This record gives sequence, C-alpha cells and structure tokens, in this order.
Amino acid sequence: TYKYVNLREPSMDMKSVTDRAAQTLLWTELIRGLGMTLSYLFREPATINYPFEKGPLSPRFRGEHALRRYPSGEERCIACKLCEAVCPAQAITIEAEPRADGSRRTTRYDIDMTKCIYCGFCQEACPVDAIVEGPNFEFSTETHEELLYNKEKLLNNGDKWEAEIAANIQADYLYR
Amino acid sequence: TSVKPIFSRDMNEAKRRVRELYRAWYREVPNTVHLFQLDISVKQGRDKVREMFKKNAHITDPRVVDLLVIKGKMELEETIKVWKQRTHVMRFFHETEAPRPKDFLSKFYVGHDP
Amino acid sequence: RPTVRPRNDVAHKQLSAFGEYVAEILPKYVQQVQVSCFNELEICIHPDGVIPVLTFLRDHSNAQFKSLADLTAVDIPTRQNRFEIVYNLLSLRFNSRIRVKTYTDELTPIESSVPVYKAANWYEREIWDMFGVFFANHPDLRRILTDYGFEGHPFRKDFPLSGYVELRYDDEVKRVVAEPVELAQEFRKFDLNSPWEAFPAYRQPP
Amino acid sequence: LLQVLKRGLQQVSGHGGLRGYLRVLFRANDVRVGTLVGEDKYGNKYYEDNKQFFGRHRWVIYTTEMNGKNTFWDVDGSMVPPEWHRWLHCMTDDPPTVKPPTARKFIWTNHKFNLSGTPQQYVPYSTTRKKIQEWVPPSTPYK
Amino acid sequence: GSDRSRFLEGKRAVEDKNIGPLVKTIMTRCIQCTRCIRFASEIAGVDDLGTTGRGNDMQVGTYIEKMFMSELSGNIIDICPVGALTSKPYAFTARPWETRKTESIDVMDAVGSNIVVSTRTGEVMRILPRMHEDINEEWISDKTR
Amino acid sequence: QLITVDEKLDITTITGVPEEHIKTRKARIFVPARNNMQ
Amino acid sequence: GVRTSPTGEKVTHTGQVYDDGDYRKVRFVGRQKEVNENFAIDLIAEQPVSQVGSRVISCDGGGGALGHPRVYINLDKETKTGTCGYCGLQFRQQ
Amino acid sequence: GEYVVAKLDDLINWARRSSLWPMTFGLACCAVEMMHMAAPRYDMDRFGVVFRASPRQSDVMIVAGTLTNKMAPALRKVYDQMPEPRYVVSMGSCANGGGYYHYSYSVVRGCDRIVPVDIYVPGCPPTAEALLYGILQLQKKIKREKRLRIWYRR
Amino acid sequence: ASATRFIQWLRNWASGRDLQAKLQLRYQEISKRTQPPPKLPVGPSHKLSNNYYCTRDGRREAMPPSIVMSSQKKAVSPAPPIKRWELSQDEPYL
Amino acid sequence: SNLTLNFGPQHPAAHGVLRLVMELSGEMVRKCDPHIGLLHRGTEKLIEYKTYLQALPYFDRLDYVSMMCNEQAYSLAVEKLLNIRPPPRAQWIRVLFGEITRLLNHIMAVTTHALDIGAMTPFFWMFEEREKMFEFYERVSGARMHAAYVRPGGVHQDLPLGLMDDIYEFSKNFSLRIDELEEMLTNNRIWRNRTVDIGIVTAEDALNYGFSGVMLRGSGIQWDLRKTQPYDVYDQVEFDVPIGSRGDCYDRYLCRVEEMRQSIRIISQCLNKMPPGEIKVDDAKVSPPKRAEMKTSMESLIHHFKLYTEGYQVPPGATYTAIEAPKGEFGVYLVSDGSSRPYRCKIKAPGFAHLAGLDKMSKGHMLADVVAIIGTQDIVFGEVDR
Ligand code: SF4
Ligand code: SF4
Ligand code: SF4
Ligand code: SF4
Ligand code: SF4
Ligand SMILES: [K+]
Ligand SMILES: [Zn+2]
Repeated sequence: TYKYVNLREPSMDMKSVTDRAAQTLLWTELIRGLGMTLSYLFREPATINYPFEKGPLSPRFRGEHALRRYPSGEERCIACKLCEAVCPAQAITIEAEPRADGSRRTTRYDIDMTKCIYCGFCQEACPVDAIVEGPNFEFSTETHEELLYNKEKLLNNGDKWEAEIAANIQADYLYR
Repeated sequence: TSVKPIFSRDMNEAKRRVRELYRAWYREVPNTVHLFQLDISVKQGRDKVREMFKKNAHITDPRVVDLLVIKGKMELEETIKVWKQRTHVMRFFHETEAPRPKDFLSKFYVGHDP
Repeated sequence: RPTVRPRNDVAHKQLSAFGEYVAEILPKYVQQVQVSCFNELEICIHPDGVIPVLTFLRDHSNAQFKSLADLTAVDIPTRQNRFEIVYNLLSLRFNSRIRVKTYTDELTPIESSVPVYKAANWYEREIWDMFGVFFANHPDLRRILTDYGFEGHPFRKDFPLSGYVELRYDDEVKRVVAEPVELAQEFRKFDLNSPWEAFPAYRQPP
Repeated sequence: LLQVLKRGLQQVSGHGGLRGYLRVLFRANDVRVGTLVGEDKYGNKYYEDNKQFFGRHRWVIYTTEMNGKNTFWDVDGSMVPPEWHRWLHCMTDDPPTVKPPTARKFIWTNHKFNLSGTPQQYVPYSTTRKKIQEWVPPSTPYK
Repeated sequence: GSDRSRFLEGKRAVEDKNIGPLVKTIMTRCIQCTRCIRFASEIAGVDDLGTTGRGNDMQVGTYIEKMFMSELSGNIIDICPVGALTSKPYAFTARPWETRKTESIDVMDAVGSNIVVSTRTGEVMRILPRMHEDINEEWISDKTR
Repeated sequence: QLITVDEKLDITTITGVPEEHIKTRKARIFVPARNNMQ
Repeated sequence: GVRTSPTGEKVTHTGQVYDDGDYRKVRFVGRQKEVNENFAIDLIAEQPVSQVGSRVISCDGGGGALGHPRVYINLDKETKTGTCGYCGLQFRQQ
Repeated sequence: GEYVVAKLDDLINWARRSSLWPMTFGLACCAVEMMHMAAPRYDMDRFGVVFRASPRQSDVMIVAGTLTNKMAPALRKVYDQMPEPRYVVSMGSCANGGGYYHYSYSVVRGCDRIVPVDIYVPGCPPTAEALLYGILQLQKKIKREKRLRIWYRR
Repeated sequence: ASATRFIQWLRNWASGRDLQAKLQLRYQEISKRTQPPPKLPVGPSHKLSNNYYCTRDGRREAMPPSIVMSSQKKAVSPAPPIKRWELSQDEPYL
Repeated sequence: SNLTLNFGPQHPAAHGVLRLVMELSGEMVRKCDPHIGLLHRGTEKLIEYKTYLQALPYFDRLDYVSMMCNEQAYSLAVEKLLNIRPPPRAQWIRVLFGEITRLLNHIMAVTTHALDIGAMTPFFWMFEEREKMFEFYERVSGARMHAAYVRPGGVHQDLPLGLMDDIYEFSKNFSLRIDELEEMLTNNRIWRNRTVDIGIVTAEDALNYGFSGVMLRGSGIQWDLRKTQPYDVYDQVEFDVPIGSRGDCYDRYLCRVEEMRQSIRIISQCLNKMPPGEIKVDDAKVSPPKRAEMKTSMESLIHHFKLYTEGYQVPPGATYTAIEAPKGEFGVYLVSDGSSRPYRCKIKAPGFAHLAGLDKMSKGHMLADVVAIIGTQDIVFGEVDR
C-alpha cells in the first residue's frame, strides 16, 4: 500500500487563483511560520540546570567500570578471563596466580578506558558479578595516562561506588 | 603459461610505458617542489624518482610492469592534482627515521633482528 | 518448531528452475549453479562472461535485475585465483535476488561492469583499493578509501591488521610523518577453534 | 499577573530573605523553592518539586566546602555521593533517607570527587612483580 | 550434548588427594574414566592408582597417602580429559585461547622429545608434548615438562 | 587473445610490503600439532 | 594489610613495589601511588568457620542468583576446613 | 604588585572561561552526542559556549570521533590556524586512544599524537552530559591559570 | 504546565493548535522510576521431557548448497511477477 | 575554476567530513568529485578478528544514526546462516525499536538538512524529541546510542516494566511535533525554492545507479523492502509507503516526513500487539542462558563459558541479507567458514551508492544547491567509509 505525497492539481477557478495571488503578494504562509516561532518563545524551555539538575538514567546504565567484593570483603573476581576473552576492543588485560592462601586471584587487571567501547559485554560474561559498569559518567581527566586503569583503581572504584552499584543490580538482575 | 595481458603484450611494449611515465615524473618534479613549497631541491626530487624506478628494474613480467606503471600514474595524478598534501610528498624521504644499522656488528649490538 | 528457521521449498524450487534457465542460455560462461539451503541462487561464471552474463540478467525479460545491490571481493589465498568477485543483483519486477561470482588473481584484469550498472563505478574502485584487483576500461580507477600514497591492499588476508606504518605529528619537521608501526600493546591473537567437529553435514572427504 | 509577581516575592522569602535569595541566584542561577529531601554528610542539600517537568523536579544545592576544598564557586557533578547519585539521576524513586544503602565494612566512608589535575590524581603502573631474576655475581674475587 | 539441565538434586563431592608437588587433584571434577589408572599401570609401570569404593562413591586415588612421583607422572595431566588432574606449577596462570604455541624440541636429555612451548605476552607459560610417533609418541618426561 | 609469460610468478614489488619483512622473514609451513590437552 | 618498603612506597596486595634503583617511581613524584587498602586476603581470613552437620555442604556465595555458581564442598577430612573455591568461606563438619 | 597581577589574572581567566567558542571536528558518532549538548536539554549556549564558531574565531577544538591517517594532516592544519589561547578536548574512545579501531591500519591511535590535548572525555560515546562535564572541567582548568603571575616573576 | 491563562491563549493562537493538550515537557504521566520486580517467562525448550536437543537443533539442519548445474520446455522467471500495489484507503493523497 | 568545499559546517554536525573537489563555470557546477575515506577505519577487516558476538557492536557505529536497525540487519544475516529463529516477542521488540530508530534518523536527516540550508530552529525542537527517544534506548540497553541490544537470536534483555507506557506517552504527542515542523517548511516558499526541482533523478537512472530507499520512492518507484521482502513481523503491521512524483529534493523531503508519520502508525500497532514470552531463542548453543541458570545448572555454565569465549560456530555459507534501513537498503554479505569468526563481512551502505551519484545529480545546478543535494541523500560517512 502506498500514497502520493505531492500529486495534487491546483484549482484554476478565479477564487482559488486569487487565494494563491494573495499568498504570493501578502506573504501569508511566511506570517504563519512567524506565528510558530512566536508560540515557542512563550513555551517553557526544555533546558535543565546542569550540574545542579541531571539527566535521568536507568539502573542498566553503562558507565565507569568497577571491581566488586563479596559481603565479607573478599574479591569476587577469580581470574577466569571470560571478560578478557569477550571484550570486543581487547581493552582488558589480566594476569593471575595462586594467592598466598591458595585462592585463584588476579595479579594484573587492567582496563584501557580509551580502548573500551563501554558495551557491557564484560559484565554479561562475568560469572560472579565481579566486573560491572557503574553509574558514574563524570570521570574525564586531564591526561591520557589517567584513563589506563589498573587493578587498584578498579578496586577503589568498587569500594567507592558499591552502595549505588549494589542497588542498581538489585533493580535489574531479574531481567538478566 | 598463457595469460590475459593487462596493457603490454611483451616486455618491449611494457618498457615503452615505463619510459613515458619516467618522462612525466621527471618533468613534474620542479612543479611539485614549487607547489608544495618543499625544502628539498629539484635534484633531490629527481634523484628520488630515479631510486624508485631503479628498485623495480629487475622485473621481467610484462603484467607486473603494467601494474607498476598503473600505480605510478595514480601516484603522479595524486601529486599533480594536489590531492596529496605536503606530508604525503615528503613521505618518500623518511626524514624523521633514524638510520638503521646495516652491518652485522651494528645490528648485533642493538637487538636480535637480522 | 519455535527455534528452527522454517524452510521454503517453493522458493527453493523456483530459484533452482531459474538457475537451470540461466545455465542453458549462457553455457559459454556458466561453470556452476547452486541454491543455498536458505534459498539464495548463485551463478558461478568464467571471468570472460562478466559483461554478457550481467547484461543478460539486467535486460532479459524473464530476469530484469535492474539494481546492483552490491559488488565486492573475497580473498582466499589457498586458491590459484585467490580473489572471488561477487555481484549481488536485485530484480524489482520479479521480487528476487541473484548472486553472480567469478574469480581472478593478482595480475589478471577483470572487465569493468560500469557499462552495465553505473553503480559499479565506486564498488570497483573499492575492490581495486582494498584487494588490488584491476578492472579494465574503468573510467576513473584509483584509490577511494585508503590514504594517498598508501602501499598495499589492506583487505588481503596476508596484509597485517595494524599495517606497516603509522602517523604522528613531528615538531622538528612541523608536519605529520609516517613511521614503522610499533604498538605499546601488541594485538593478542586468540586460538578459539574447538578441536571437535561441529557440523557433520559439511565434512570434507579425507 | 499579580499572582505571578507574588510567587516571585515568595521565592525571596522562601530563600531566607534577599541575602539567601541572591546567594542561590549567583551560585546556582536558579531561585526556585523546593521541598528539602535531605542533606548528606558533606553539606549537599537535595530538593524536589514534582510540579516541575521531568528533569527539573530534583536538584542538589552543592555544599560550599567539601574535603577541604572551597566549593562556593567551584562545583562539579562528582561531588554527589553514590547513595544520592542514584536518586538525583532518577535511577530510583526513593532517596537514601528512606531506602538507605546496605552497609559494608569496605565501602568508602568519605566520598571523593574527581581528583584529576591535583596531587591526588591517579597514576597508572604495572601491578605485577618481576618475571626474570638475574644472576648476581659473587661478591668475592676468587677468580 | 543437550543445552540445559533437568537435574534437580544435590551433587556429589569428594575429598582431594595429595599425590605430589607436580599434579594438583580436584577430584570432584573426576569423571571416573580410569585413563590415569591405565596410564600409570601400562605406560609408567607404576601400580599405585586405582578405584576404591563402589557405585556413585567409587573414587580414583591411592587409598593411602602416597605420592605419584614417576619420571612420566606429569603425563596424567594431559590424558585426564577434565580438570581433575592439573599442573600445579601452571595453576591459574593462563587460559588456552590466549597462549601462542611454538613447536620446538626438548634439550633436557638426548631423546629429542617434540614439544610445544606455550607463551603469552612474551613469557613462557608451560611445556606440552607434541606427537611424534618415532620419538616420544605423545609423552614427555617430568624434567622436560 | 592471450600472451605467453614464462617468468616465475613474483609479486613482491606490487604487494606494498617493506623489504625488511620480505627478505629477512622465515615462513614456516606446517600442520599444527594436536593440542595434547584434548 | 598495607606496608611501606624501606623507601616509603606502599606495597600493594599483589606484592608490587618499585625497588631502590628503579627510575619508574619518578611517576609518583608530585602525585601518588593508588593502593587499595582493603586487602581481600586479610578480610576473608576474618570470617569464622561455619559449623555444619552434613558431610557435604553447598555454597553459592550468598544472595542467591547474585552470588557465584553453586558448588558442593566435601567435609570428610578433619585436618582442615572445606573452603569455597569462589568466595573463600570455610566450613567444618561438627 | 602581586595583588594587582592576581586580580588581572582572575579577570582575564573569567572572561576566557565565560566565552569559550568551540570548533567542533564532527568526525563520527561522538559528534551526535555533541549535537545533543547543543540541543535544548543542555543548551551549551547558556554557558557562553556559542553554537556556530569559525575556526579562526575559536578558543577550543573538540575532536568528536575517530581520527584516520587520511584526516590527521587536515586536523593539525586547523589546530595550527587557531589563534591563542587554544585548547583541545578529546571526546570519546576513538579520539582518546583509538577505541574500537585501535588496531586498525588506517586509524590514529589517539588524537594526542597529532595535537596536545587538555581534557579527555571517556565513553563510546560519552553522554551529552559527560561531554558537558568535560567542558566545565576545562573552564576550571582555565580558572587555575596564572599567566600574569608567572610573567611578573620572570 | 504553569503558564498563565493569557499566555496559554497567546501561544495557542499563534501556533493555531491546542498546545496544552500535548505538551512536549513530561510531568507526572510518566512511569515511576522504581518498579515492582519482574517475573519473566521461560521459553518453549524449558521442559523436563520430550525435549531432546537433536529434535530442536537448527544449526545441524543446515545443509550445503544444492548444486543445480556443475561443469564437473517453458521459460521461467526467478519468481512470479510482483503484484501491483494498491492505493492507500487510509489517505491516498497528502 | 576549481574549488574545494569545507570538511563540515561551522555548527555541530554529525555526518562526518567530506572533501568535495568541484569544477565551476560561473555559478554553475560542472563536476563533483567527492574524496572520501576520511572516516575509513577498516571495520570490515577488524570484524574478521572477532567472534560473531564481538563483531555486533561494529554495526552500531556504521550508520550511527540508525544503530538498532544496523544491529537488526546483522542479526538477521547470522540467524539465517545459523538456521535458527528469534522468538515472536523479540521480533516485535525489534520492529518497535526499528521504527523508533527510523524516527531518530528522519529527525536528524530532515532537520540537519534544514539547518545546513539555514533553517536552524526546527533542529532544536526535534532534538528534544530525539533526547526522549535516547532515553528509551538507555532504558532497554543502558546506552543512549550504541545499544548493542539486537543480537542474533533475539534481543539481549526484556523491556523493563513501565517502558511501553512511556513509549505510548511519547508517541501520543509526536505527530503534533511533525506538524510544527511542516508548518515551518512544507509550504514555506524559501524552503520550496531551495528544494523544488533540485537534484532530479529519473526512475530509470535511480535503479541503474544503485539507489534505494527514499532515493527510489521519490522518483515514483513503488519499492520498500518491508513490503516486498518482509522480515521479523513487518508482514503483521499496516502502513503506507510514501511515493514521490517529481524525483526532486522537495518530494524526497515530503517522503521522509510522511515516513515519520507511518513510523508512529507502526509503533502504535507494536505497542498493542506485543506478545508475551521469552526474548531470545531458547537454544543455549546460540543464545546464552539466564544468569540464574548459569549459576545453578552444569550445562548452562558450560554453554555460558563457551559462548563468551569461543562463541557459537556458524555453518559454512554466504548470505546477502538486506533490510529497509532509514537511509535505504542496508545489507551485509556475510561469509562463514564454519568457525566462530566470520571469514568475510562486506557491508552494503545505502549512502555509498547515493554519494557516488552526487556528480550526476548536481549537473546544471549552482554551488549552494550542492549542499541541498548532499542533505537530500542523507549521507553519514561512517557507513560510506566503514
Ligand atoms: S565494556 Fe565492552 S569494550 Fe569495555 S571493557 Fe567491557 S567488554 Fe571491553
Ligand atoms: S572479572 Fe569476572 S569474567 Fe573477568 S576474570 Fe574476573 S571473574 Fe572472570
Ligand atoms: S584421568 Fe582424570 S577423569 Fe579419568 S579417572 Fe583419572 S582423574 Fe578421573
Ligand atoms: S572446564 Fe571442564 S573439567 Fe573444568 S569444571 Fe568445566 S566442564 Fe568440568
Ligand atoms: S568513541 Fe564510540 S561513539 Fe565516539 S566516534 Fe568512536 S565509536 Fe563512535
Ligand atoms: K587435565
Ligand atoms: Zn562460596
């Protein structure tokens, strides 16, 4: 099924011809356009007062990465490298060895935040909710080097944001 | 050993195109030095043209020669029409590359590469 | 069966019949005709047949493939003719798609199909740029995607992913320069293939 | 038109007089009056007004001092602590005064804002130990 | 196999066995294939491994506390189809998909066993056997490994 | 019409590869050994 | 369990620290070395051993689907506790 | 003496951070989020950041998208023609360091190989709000400048 | 929402519409930002019997292409001619 | 005389950068030679080093105004090679967000076309609508643009509770926003002077030059892949295909405005016909299992482990799959060699053939018209250069 967007015959009766001459000489359709912009002048603007007001986001939002812990304080990550395998940008670098207590834990966990595409595949792949993308999006820096996160930075991000991260996961985990 | 030609049916036909392309490049160099305000001289530019031609002097396949001329003409068209910029022209001279060691001892000192 | 893609035997039969039709009319050029299990018709032809076959498919009243959807190439280094040229055509009259494939190597040119489809102009420039296949009698054959002065044909399987050179700005010469590529982090090659066969239906004879 | 002017006057009174009214005008470029939802431990004050359209219905008046930094004029979004970050960005409807976050012993008690460009900025380094151990020659001339 | 489970019960769990510093045993992963038993008896000529118990409780091991320290012992890591027997030195250090394989030769003796050297990011991660029917078949000695 | 070429096929000059990565490289042609772990 | 080396640089939970003659510690001059202070190895050691009745116990890390894959732990050995391979919690048969 | 130089620095710093005219290099998808920062919800004009600015009238360059080798000389040329003071904001992973295309043969692995960068805005793309946070962060960087203080002590 | 009645009339007259009925700014008609938890359904392969994977294995039902002609009567078209489209009855002409 | 157009306008623009080398005689344009590749990022080569899942985000970044539509095209191609079928609810979600994406694209196409011609104001009004649609993207995927939401097998997650109500509230008011846009442009004599009889292309030429989408329908060709070669559940919704009569910029503008109205009409049916059920194919050898299953069932954990490391293997074969993307026919020629990584992935960008026709369409026009013709083609150089 189709329709014509511009297949109309203008009437050639005198009344219709004089309607078009009036539009040509008196700029009626231009005046109409001025009416529309005038009405907007008197509308409330859509602008918000950033940084005092913020754009709305959802629990699923993919922001700055963080490494999480169990309630006891033990790290969740057990160096399985599923996140490193799936990462589409090869942004993750991991090394691991047996910890002094025998645990399977990483000795390196780097995310090059300038390689990362913020896709969230790592947190999908993680089997123990260890690597997540947090809600923070205001972490721009003055140097490139500050965006090459190592494990200490990511663990500090986890300890910094866990209060929000845990609530957001509580809100969305039944959709996963 | 029966193949579809590109342009030239034998080496003699192919070498005619090579000489025609060299003529065009040879005459273009003075204009290139002026248009791009290059700090190199016309002699340096023409020496570069000779070096690029010489490195392929050992070819004996007329089809390979045709492709080399096809590519050389494309490169000339980029230069004449000023689709290239100054950086593209100067990429033939590798000015910021430090000379790499040639003899066995120099290579031995600096790494494992042959 | 909810998870399995349903078959369409009617279209498989129609495309098979039209495949024989084309082979009967162009025996000088047609080498193979196949219909995939998801109902796509491919005509494999000798490279000399590009213009006759494409012209026939465009102009024949039972074909009318007036629209060139896509023209591309595939590099298979193990083949004597490593390059496979693929034409994806569309017929609005018969609401159908056909695929025409031929082959070439590094030194053998292919006839330009610009006379049949004006759409081919840039597609062939891209194939020349990315694969180094030369198209004879092309009005304006030159690179289209790569940088000026770029050496090599990046879509060849033996061209390295990161190339051979990289750019930076150099203050001493006050311009962007090109130097041999060095990576702070080498791309990490992964061996993913399972050592166990997945699809018995495609097993090749020993 | 007179009722609009009254609401204009109400905002001056609603910000504790002219001095408080001018302070918020110059700090926040906004003189609206909202309901106080709560104040965090750093001094940020959170307000809501659900008659405003979505986006302007919640806001924070940043504290004038945080972690030893004078933030009277210099404020930024990283000053909002995580428990309020969720409410302010409408990721949830309940503020931390009604749905407090779960307490864990490892969670930062003190939020930190973006520290880039300061002496507390993050500096990357390799967290792994040396791989290849070199032979140490004997410290005696037995040769 | 299928793509899902219909097992609604609790799982079995078995205690681990210490058999030396080279082979770590996580015997809950064992699928009772008896490859290690047959290798130890036939290839290595050491009748130390067997099965104790019966039925679902059948357990592969040594029964008593014993070490399987033979010059060919490390080969049971390769033949164990599962992660029940794993290299202790290698533990947790790498995943297979990320290693680069260099096919090379062993120089620890004069046999010349064919090996694969697994490397990652410029580091040697482990040594594996490489099949060669006329030399080492598909085994290596523990010094080589 | 076809021509006759008896030269050995060589495309080194038209591949764009730097000379260093043609003349000093050693290619290894092999069938990969089975991963002994599987 | 942070500790400072003789030069004053903190050692991380992975044991990393630039040695005396390592120029690379120049990157921290005028800035700082990011070190997480909550060493997981020390925190998991503070958890009490859980006393259970059965020979076999299961752990999923707590929180149901928000924990780790559920594994079963054998507690027959009396010389040691059963340790969860995911979260490090310890169990003992009473 | 020092008091007069201190206040003059404040005045000129205030004027410059209050009138930041950006030249946007809309290279790829990051430019879309840049347009949303100009759109009504954020209205960067309300901070004094004008919508339409000519490269020769610009104070800040925003690199919003992937920088290819083919494009790198042209970007440098525009930067070189910018009158000073001039600042560069790198927006998004591609501009920051190559991003998804880091290992491509045709891509510059970060625009900071071509021009000095003042602010790196992370994300793929950064949200319009994250970009606005970065611009506000550049303003506070300008606020900390002490050009006349340094000159006085020369 | 809070425009004076006079301003509502002015912008309604200037635009020629009833703007107040379709404001572009969102108020309280939108969904709550906290929702009750979902309980999502499971697919048709979630069964305890009569569910052998080999009966629902789409990947293994794919076959190599049928070879119609290899170099190893009525005419036909690739499909029947397409049927002429019908004019919209909802609104044929704009 | 020879002249080079600037890379981009002096206001924010998100189409990419173009080097247009032109030959002029007086006011008239005699030759147009677009020089592209300024956003060539070797996407097609990078995909060969990715698993099928890892390559999916690359399609968000092609026509980065039509993200989920590009995801749909790639997903359909892999589903065809896999010989599997996404569940009905996922198909409805894909059509629903496909049309929301069409609205996103057509706002950008129409309003930036106007903005470059000098009509700045509509861009601001309609980008507030785009901002609200970005919120729908963010609520289903967590990202405003590059959602990576539509995947082979279905979609990544089910709609959150309350989302469909919000999509209804948005859709309820959108036609009024279109009307305001038409009030500014449709009957404006300046707008008509800039577009009417500009860039005329005949039906015959449009076909031979490889055009698609509105570039065909503006010339009267009755063709739309959603009608003629339907995919997902497009055969279950009612809508009209707008057709032009003059084949010029003005008719193509009218076609795009009317297509926005039809997209609202389709969205309305999607909101009412949304079925219950799972949102990705119930085959764990293709689609990963639910997280609760992965943490409880041995089979689920294995399949989760393998799908996120090796990825699923795709049977060997080649397909050309195309959709009616907002900019035209968007297709992929996808070659599988039997492994978990594609052997070759050629991307057919509708703007590639459209831009190749710029020289043909600009003949006999003035310099200022070249801007109008580029706008009417709706060119984004992520898909042109790839
Ligand atoms: S978000 Fe995506 S690109 Fe970034 S680290 Fe995770 S998997 Fe890699
Ligand atoms: S973060 Fe998760 S997926 Fe990545 S290595 Fe650790 S446990 Fe595995
Ligand atoms: S080889 Fe491994 S799986 Fe087989 S019986 Fe021995 S320990 Fe068990
Ligand atoms: S990797 Fe193999 S042996 Fe190890 S737990 Fe998984 S299925 Fe068992
Ligand atoms: S960083 Fe992401 S959004 Fe920005 S240009 Fe690159 S791919 Fe596009
Ligand atoms: K093993
Ligand atoms: Zn546990």
